[PDB]
Amino acid sequence: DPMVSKGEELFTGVVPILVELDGDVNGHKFSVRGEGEGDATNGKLTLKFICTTGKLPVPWPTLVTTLVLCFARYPDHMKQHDFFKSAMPEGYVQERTISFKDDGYYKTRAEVKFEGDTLVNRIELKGIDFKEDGNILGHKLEYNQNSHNAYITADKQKNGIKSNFKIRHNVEDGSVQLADHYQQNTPIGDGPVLLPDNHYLSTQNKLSKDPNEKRDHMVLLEFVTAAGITLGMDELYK
Repeated sequence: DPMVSKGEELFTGVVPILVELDGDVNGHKFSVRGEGEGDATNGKLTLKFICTTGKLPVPWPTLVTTLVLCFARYPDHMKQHDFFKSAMPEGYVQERTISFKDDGYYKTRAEVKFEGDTLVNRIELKGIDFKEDGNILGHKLEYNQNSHNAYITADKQKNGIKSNFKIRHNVEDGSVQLADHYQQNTPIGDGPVLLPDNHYLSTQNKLSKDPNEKRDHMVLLEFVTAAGITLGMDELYK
């Protein structure tokens, strides 16, 4: 019963996901709604995102990180380091600044929590100080997303975690557009959470299109795995 289950127990199987993003950039108010499911046993996300307002005013890849780290696959010997599931069901706030080098920034604030059986990610995004003919507002980014590692550290005083990492967006002119992410997460509720030792999350990501979809949209297949703490295991094979 997802209404009474707690923490990692809510993630033993496939969980429906709903993503709602409200955004504002360069005079364009836009909304994205995503639906699909996640499975923390293999780290798999299958999600389809639709811009319900019309054309998306930024490239889809630039929104991937904003659009559910509770579905990361944490190895057994790292289960004590999984802050994201520990905060469930009441959830966590995830806040970022995403600075596009030589261009503008996104400010994002999201709440990730269970509503019934569904894991919901609701985001407010503002875009600030973009170039009208830069790589973002000019739609000059390739439709793909590289694999990344994002290092997670605890912030005990704030009862949460932080991460800073760089996303590399391929540009149509053969260059790379860097997106520097600073991130904070804090529990919504007062129940104790797991505060992790340093580690990282490893991603992978396939972007595609639904050949029957007329709206501006993104189909995403994404796998997320926690890693980096292995010494105790490695010692077993010496």
